[PDB]
Amino acid sequence: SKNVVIYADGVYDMLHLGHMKQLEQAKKLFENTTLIVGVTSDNETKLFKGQVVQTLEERTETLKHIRWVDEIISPCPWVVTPEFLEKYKIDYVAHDDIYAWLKRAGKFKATQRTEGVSTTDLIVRILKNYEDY
Amino acid sequence: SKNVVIYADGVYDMLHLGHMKQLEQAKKLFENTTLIVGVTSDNETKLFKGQVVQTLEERTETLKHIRWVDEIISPCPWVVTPEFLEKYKIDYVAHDDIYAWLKRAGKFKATQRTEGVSTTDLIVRILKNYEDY
Repeated sequence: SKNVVIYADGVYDMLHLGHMKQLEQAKKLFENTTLIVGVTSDNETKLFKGQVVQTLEERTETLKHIRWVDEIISPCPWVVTPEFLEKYKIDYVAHDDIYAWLKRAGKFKATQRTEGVSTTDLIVRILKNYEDY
Repeated sequence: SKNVVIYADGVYDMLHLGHMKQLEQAKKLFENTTLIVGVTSDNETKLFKGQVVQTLEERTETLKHIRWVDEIISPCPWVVTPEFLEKYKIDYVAHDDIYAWLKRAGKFKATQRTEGVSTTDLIVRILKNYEDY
């Protein structure tokens, strides 16, 4: 089977098991893939989505340790465009409307979120060692 | 060059860039390696070292996403023994005395800790958005 180029993007702040599982899923959409992961810039993430703890360089350096990740675009564009897919020979965008044209072009593949595994969820666990009273 | 079997162990609670860099370093001690990573049990970690947020299954499941990791022993023994090295054909233990016999046997390879990159360090960063007054 031929090699398929998958693109996934996101903030990847405080990388946790939920991100990893999602990346794994994108990487395994087909038998043979190249998973390209895009990491959103600090300025655009804060302006359009919300607060970010780690810088772009930090969020990017952590992602290179993840085994499913074959290439990283950092910073990636805030909006994915058809030109952007042509430039990187992307066959599918893996995400969890704005992606309407992606589905019309047959280039959309869904992946799932895992609740309860987040980095902040672990702090909540730490805090519960401390009875209110 | 021949394949070299490296063993590293630890708690790997709230896996962060510091762990990843250390695993990367163990994995790259030689040109061709198999990196085996041992994950300490909950009971023994809490009794002998200190508190642990994530269960053994959680800490282990996160490590399988790390690209440097070739095999995992979970739970690993709290104390590494010469029999344990013979059983898994381990050529070197990569760690950052108790390891005296390891150095006498030529089976010790040092790896470095990275300060400031820990998961708790990120919470401290979050908290500083909030002026004391």
